Amino acid sequence: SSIGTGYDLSASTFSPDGRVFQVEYAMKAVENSSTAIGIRCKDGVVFGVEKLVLSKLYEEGSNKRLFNVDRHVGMAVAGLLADARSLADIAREEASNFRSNFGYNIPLKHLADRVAMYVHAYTLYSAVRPFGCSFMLGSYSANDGAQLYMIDPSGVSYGYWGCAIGKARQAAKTEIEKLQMKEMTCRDVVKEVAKIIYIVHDEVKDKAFELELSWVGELTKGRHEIVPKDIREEAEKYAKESLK
Amino acid sequence: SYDRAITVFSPDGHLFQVEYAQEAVKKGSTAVGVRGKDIVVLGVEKKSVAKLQDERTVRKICALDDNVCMAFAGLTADARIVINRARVECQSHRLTVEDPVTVEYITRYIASLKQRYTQSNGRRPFGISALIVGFDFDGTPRLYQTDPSGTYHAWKANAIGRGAKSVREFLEKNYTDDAIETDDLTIKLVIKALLEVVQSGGKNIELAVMRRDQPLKILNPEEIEKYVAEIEKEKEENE
Amino acid sequence: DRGVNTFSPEGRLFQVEYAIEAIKLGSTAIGIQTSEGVCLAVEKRITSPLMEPSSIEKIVEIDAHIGCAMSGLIADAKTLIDKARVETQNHWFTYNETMTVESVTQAVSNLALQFGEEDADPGAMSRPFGVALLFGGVDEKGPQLFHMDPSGTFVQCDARAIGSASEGAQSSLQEVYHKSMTLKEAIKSSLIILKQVMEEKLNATNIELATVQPGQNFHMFTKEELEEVIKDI
Amino acid sequence: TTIAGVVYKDGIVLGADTRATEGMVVADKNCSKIHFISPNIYCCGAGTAADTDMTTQLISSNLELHSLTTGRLPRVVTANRMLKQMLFRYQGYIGAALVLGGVDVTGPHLYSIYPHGSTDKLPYVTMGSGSLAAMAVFEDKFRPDMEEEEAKKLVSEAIAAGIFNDLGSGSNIDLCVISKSKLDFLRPFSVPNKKGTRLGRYRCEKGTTAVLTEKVTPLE
Amino acid sequence: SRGSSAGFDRHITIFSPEGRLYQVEYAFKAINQGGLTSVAVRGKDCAVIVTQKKVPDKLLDSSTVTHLFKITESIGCVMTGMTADSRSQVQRARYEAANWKYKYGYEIPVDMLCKRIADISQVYTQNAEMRPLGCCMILIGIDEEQGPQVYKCDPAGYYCGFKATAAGVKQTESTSFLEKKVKKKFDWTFEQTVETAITCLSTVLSIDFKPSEIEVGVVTVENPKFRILTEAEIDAHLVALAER
Amino acid sequence: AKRGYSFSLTTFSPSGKLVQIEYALAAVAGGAPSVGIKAANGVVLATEKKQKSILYDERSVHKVEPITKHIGLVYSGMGPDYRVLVHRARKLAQQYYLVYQEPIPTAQLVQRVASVMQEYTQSGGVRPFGVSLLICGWNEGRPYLFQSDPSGAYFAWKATAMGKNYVNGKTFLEKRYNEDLELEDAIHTAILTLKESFEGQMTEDNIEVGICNEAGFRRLTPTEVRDYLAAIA
Amino acid sequence: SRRYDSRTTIFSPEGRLYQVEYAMEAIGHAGTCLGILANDGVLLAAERRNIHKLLDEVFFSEKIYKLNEDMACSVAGITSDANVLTNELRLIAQRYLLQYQEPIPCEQLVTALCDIKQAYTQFGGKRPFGVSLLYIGWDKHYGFQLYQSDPSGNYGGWKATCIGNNSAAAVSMLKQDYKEGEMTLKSALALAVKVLNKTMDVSKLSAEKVEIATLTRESGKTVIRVLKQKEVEQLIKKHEEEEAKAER
Amino acid sequence: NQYDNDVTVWSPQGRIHQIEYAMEAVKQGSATVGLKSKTHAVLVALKRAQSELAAHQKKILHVDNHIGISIAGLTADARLLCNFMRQECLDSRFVFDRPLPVSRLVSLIGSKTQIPTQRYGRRPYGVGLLIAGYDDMGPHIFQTCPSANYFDCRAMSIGARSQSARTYLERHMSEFMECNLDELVKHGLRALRETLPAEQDLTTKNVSIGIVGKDLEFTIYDDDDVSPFLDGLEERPQ
Repeated sequence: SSIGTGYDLSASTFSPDGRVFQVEYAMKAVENSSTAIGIRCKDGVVFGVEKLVLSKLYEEGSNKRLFNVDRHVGMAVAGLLADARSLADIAREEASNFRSNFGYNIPLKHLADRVAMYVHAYTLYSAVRPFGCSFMLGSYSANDGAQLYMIDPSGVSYGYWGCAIGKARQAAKTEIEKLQMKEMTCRDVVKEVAKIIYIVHDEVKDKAFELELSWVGELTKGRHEIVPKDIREEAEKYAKESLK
Repeated sequence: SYDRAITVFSPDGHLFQVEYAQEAVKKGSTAVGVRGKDIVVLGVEKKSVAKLQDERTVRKICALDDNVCMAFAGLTADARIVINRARVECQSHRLTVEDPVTVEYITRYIASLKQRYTQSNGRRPFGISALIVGFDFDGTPRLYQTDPSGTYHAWKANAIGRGAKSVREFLEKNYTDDAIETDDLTIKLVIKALLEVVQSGGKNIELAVMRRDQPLKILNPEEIEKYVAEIEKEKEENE
Repeated sequence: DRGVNTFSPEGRLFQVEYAIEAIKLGSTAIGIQTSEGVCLAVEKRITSPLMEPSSIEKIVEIDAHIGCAMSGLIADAKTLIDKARVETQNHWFTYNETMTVESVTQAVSNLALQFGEEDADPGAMSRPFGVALLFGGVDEKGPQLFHMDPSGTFVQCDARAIGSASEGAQSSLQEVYHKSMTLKEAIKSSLIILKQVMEEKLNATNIELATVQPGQNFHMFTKEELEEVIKDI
Repeated sequence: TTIAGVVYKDGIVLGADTRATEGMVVADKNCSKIHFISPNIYCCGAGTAADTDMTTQLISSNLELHSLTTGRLPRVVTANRMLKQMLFRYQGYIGAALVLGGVDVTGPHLYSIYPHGSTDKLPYVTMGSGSLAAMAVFEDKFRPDMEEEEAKKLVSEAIAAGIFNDLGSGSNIDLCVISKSKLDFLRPFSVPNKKGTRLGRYRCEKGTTAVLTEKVTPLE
Repeated sequence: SRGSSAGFDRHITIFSPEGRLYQVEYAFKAINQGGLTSVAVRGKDCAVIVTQKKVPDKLLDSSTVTHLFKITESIGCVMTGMTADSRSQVQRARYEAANWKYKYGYEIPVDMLCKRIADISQVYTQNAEMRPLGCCMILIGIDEEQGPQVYKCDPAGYYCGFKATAAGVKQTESTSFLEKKVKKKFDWTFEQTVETAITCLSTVLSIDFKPSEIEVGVVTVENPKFRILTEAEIDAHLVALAER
Repeated sequence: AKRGYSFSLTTFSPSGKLVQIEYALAAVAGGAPSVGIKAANGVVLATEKKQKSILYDERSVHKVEPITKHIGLVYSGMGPDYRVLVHRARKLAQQYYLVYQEPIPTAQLVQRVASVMQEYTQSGGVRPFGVSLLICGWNEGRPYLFQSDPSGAYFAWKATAMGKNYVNGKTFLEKRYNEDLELEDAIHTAILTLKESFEGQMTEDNIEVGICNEAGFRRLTPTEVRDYLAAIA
Repeated sequence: SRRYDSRTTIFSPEGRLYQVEYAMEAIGHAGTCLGILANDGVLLAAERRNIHKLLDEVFFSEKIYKLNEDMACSVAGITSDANVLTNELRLIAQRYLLQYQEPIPCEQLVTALCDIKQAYTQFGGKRPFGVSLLYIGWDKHYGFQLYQSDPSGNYGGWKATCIGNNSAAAVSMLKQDYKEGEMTLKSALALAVKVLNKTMDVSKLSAEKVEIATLTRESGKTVIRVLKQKEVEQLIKKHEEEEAKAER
Repeated sequence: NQYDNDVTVWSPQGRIHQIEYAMEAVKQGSATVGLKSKTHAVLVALKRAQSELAAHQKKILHVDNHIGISIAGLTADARLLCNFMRQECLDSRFVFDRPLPVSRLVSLIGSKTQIPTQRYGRRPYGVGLLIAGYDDMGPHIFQTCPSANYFDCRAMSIGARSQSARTYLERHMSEFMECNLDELVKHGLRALRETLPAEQDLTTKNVSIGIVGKDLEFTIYDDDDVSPFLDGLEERPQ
């Protein structure tokens, strides 16, 4: 599955076997970046992204891979952070235009569909290249409940109970299979999300990482918020103790 | 709209599209013009007309204004565009400035027109050189020449086209105060220069004269052969 | 074949680097900044004695207080000088004052990397300007000299040489120039170095000299007053 | 101008006069006001005469483009929506008062389109200058589910009422009967008005007019 | 020559020496990249759609993963191929269906909806700027004058009416299965058309699948509204098959 | 976001042939056979409507398409490209009727359709059509028949054949076609020319035929095709 | 985008345009077309390439196009690109008639189209028109005229010229027989048949294979007519008997 | 080999070479050091000269009263982004009257630089910037690359031989927070000195300092204004 001369240069060009390699190489860009997880619970969604520390000089909180699309919508990104921020701005504007026209908070199933259409629009032309990043969306409300969606460089959106994207997406998904996220409360999920990243993290290939987590459920009244210093370190303590 | 870069720089530091346009002007017919005391005269060589063609349409000498005329070399399709664009500018100058257009101003416009086409997207360079001839309001004779790149220079005597180097070296040895003494001797200097490259001239030569008060005068083959008979008469006397 | 805005593995644009190579084929120009003025010297380089030497102008005035010397492709330079002349008059119309030498140079430096194929106007630039410029003038800060190249990197210079023999002339300027020299010495030194780098011998109808001083406006040296400093060979 | 339409048991009968006036002077004595839209839908016209013709012909052109792509008979609602949206965009500057009537797969449908872009679906509608005189006949004699000949008599009396009582209307009565299988385009249904023939002719004698210059040009 | 190439006939949508469009031919192979098969069968009373519903892991939300789409209340379709391109063609189909009812008054027929999508996909075939969509749409719905209608559009731009159709990897094998059923005279009722559709996907692929492994959508004369059967009704048809 | 190519894809070869047009003419040659015959009393157009699967609905999509009340079209080659040419021919016919209030002449419509086909051989970023068209019509009490190819050229024919084995069709046509044939006789000789290159029995669904006369252009119903097909009349 | 670009408006190392010269090769394959000037009139003569048994023949001409009341042209090259150029020539002629209220001079109409053809060769990135055009007409300034057009936008006023297949051999044959300022329309038609018969692939010459149109000023009005087959048959037979009279 | 011509073309490894080549432009320009404390943010930059007769290049540019930058790479691309940063700061003062926060402005650069990296025929901005700013949250040091990705850092140095400066800042990173204004700058020059070889040290002509914070607005020190900072230097550690 490798073509050298032609077929893989333009996003508007099909290969002899019927594949678009320019999208596939953008999917290889997200494979080289660190793992980003997100598990849907009974009363919300919990995100967890490992941030590889390139230099010790950078401030804690820099290169954030957790974004606020809407006041109720969260965004966990993986891949090239340059394209991740641009898709965040488009997602923010899509949520802004919905409230301006109809007057209520945008449903996640509609928001994930509208952004994925914008992602897809960059995979058919030679003038533009596909986004080299994959991202996740999560929200909680009274009527819709807990919802989680994932969108890849191609422009495909699906619902998830627990998804992972990055370096070891296969190794992370095997850890979520053991969990009972259908019955578990999101307070217990933060405790379990933290320990998966520590197991997945390759500390002999990579140096050191910084843990980043996010709330979005009934605990935070529907609003997507960042995990407080008290709860994050309490889940981080369990992550190190369960490793032994 | 077509926005591809046509003229681009090269590893050595040359603009090939400009250089190839300079190869197109060399392949064209020869054109020589000299500056005299009272009259400025330009002439074209290698007409190579099949004699079965009307020689009124293929005239390379074109008057831009009442006091400005030009002769070209190379791609005749490209020059016809430039001539017409320059002819509009002569009238456009009059609408903004009530004074008639000078030789130096019209040459600067043609050069800048050629320069913009060597830098704009989708456009190719003009493959022509123009010999701009005329008189100023003071009455001082002028001779200018342009090139595909867009550079203009004033000359006393210059040639462009095929065998341009051969006529230039001839003019470097011939152009003196005695050569441009009278009005007839200025015209005789052109024909003597034309016969150096052209294969047995007489009918293959077309030249126009203009005075500092009188309009452009296109001389007929009956008048040219009068000088041809005179030049060869003095050429016979030496041997 | 590649695009015009393509980066090299080295870390620079191709079209810009080739435009620097285009200057090395052009004629040489020497500019010296003095405490009592700025002088500009350039060779005309006459190909044939039939061509008029007065027609070849490589030093032109932008304003009454700023002169400019050009090297490389003359055709492309006249577009930059014309744009610089408008900018000085646009500033005069709006602010009722003459621009500083640094500001005029900065205005031309803005048209450096404004070339491209896509996402551009129908009549936009496709290639960089292969011209090296020497902006010499006097403002409220005093006599100043600036150097500009196709990349758009402009800097103040005490003595700068640009053209064919740029390396040979610059080394000669390094051993002669000092801070407290006179304008007459600046014109003298520039001419001795100019004849060393030339292929054809120095003559009155072969060179261009222009001086901008705090006393008077932009001055172009005529054939008569040129021979006054040529007699001191 | 007096135009009217009716809906009976089988189809639709459309009525129109033939008087066209320039100000207060009759320009045309015999003018067609029932216009072709499709082989099943016809439309009466009122208001600005130049606007009536070009608005009709454009929709008739678009529906022929529409019917050939679909491969089936065009609907009356399609003709209505095309006239409604196009007249609304011009904010009533195109003075076109229309009575749309045609037989569809669904059945008979009658519409009245105003120049501003408002449509009304009714069993009977009247438009034009003599619309008030024509409606008075309908509001007195109309009954649901009529026979073809009974419906033809009602519209003809309605148009005639606008002919004699209104100065803007006159001359012949035109009727267009459209059903599920039959289409009757009776151009001169009734001619109530007749010119009193010239009993005393004033024919000019040959050579009574003075001529100054004469030129004759032969033809092939 | 039979298989000759000259210039860029395999990179952009231009003619080959024989007169074949390679980029268009590669788009049909992009349909088979999904690894799914769709079967459509038309009866005298109903139009039936049946497609594989592959759920590789428990992490995915099963309800979100669907190839059945609703365009109008009376018109539905199924998508086969690239899911990113599939959703883009559905959103366009929903636009053309709504625009028809606004401009022309009456509801769009299935015949005209498929023709419109085929004309849009033709632009991709003639223009070199963009690649054709690597997806296939099979539309179902009842025309209020003619009856049940089944239509299918190609990435090439070919559209046609059908008595029975198939799309995907097992397309050419399943089309042969429908031919044997059509040749023999059958009384095509609601239960007859559904069971023929399910057995076709069950004999070619050889699985004998569960109710959660397939998705069925029908449009009947009494109920012209597009309806998805779901796991509750699909299982009822499956247990009735293992009888004769 | 998209832009669009401005350069032509169809260009001249060193030999002097347009490469993309000749390949488009190769595309039409590998299509279903289509015949058209003028009879001085009417026009007849017949094409191969092979479905080769049975599963397809034969009455759904038509190859013979009407443009107006008196003009129709029959093609060979690619289906999708033909459909766009139909809509364009239908729109150009209506644009003439809105201006001149007269049914468009057949000779005039072909000129307008071929002009569109000429564009796609010269316009930016587009390939030519892989379709050759047979246009029929009736105006001024005279029947008409034309042929328009990918290049944009149009020819007037009495009787011609397209698709696969067009060389065998025309040679059979010049052997059978005669001037002053009746409309009913024209259909018989048109349905026989299609049998020359067919194979696998003719049924009312296997071919499609349309007629044009003083009454206007209309497609013949499968019931009418059935009678003209059962060996005898 | 630049990878798929053919680059049509670009100079070559030798200082020539490739796409124009390749379009010149396209015209050399087309039918033989010649036009010659006479004292009392002017005519065009073209080789009809559309020759088949089942061709309908509806139009007045195949390659001869009427542009103005006093002007007509002929075509050599691609027929499709010619239909666009001839239509443009009809528009320019009418724009001049609307503006000045007098017929457009012959030289002005030729230069107008050649400006458009020059534009395609300089900017746009599109293929040039592979059509050579021969114009015949009359104006009140110079009289009867003949012009030749090139894909590059190059024009020339001729007295006797040929373009198309065997153009180089035909122009030398026209150089042999033509007499300057003495040729009448009667002797011109005999000369045109003489050249067409010799410089042709299929000789013998028939009426269907050739097309001749004449332009003559009569009674203060320009008359443009295409000669019918019976009129052409007589001109061929007059040269055919000259072939038999040569052997004596 | 063939994927290194356009930004739109992806590498089989999952990379864009044209962005990577644009990053090489930053490494070729001279090094500059940017560090912050609790009240101040200082930019120390090294100047280059093509010849000894020519003056030294400008390295620190004005943006606003509270925001300043130090560039590394292409000069024309530096001024083009600087004009954008100046315009966005002017728009905020025109509309909201309040000075635009540093975190907002850096996000605007990450939005503008992302556009050309995705379109055909467009190039990334070949210049790296170190942004010093002070708002109602404290001092800020921001790093921007040719790629739209930006960094919020405590101390950073980018340019030629800037790795030696990067090692010094990492060992003294905990010291910066409680540093005096005079001491904070001295840490900046000592980092900039590590980039240069043991043959030469810092002088008044090639050192530029830009200081912004609570005490004063953004000010650039050049020749005679830089000498109070240079005096009292710790001797060269080879």
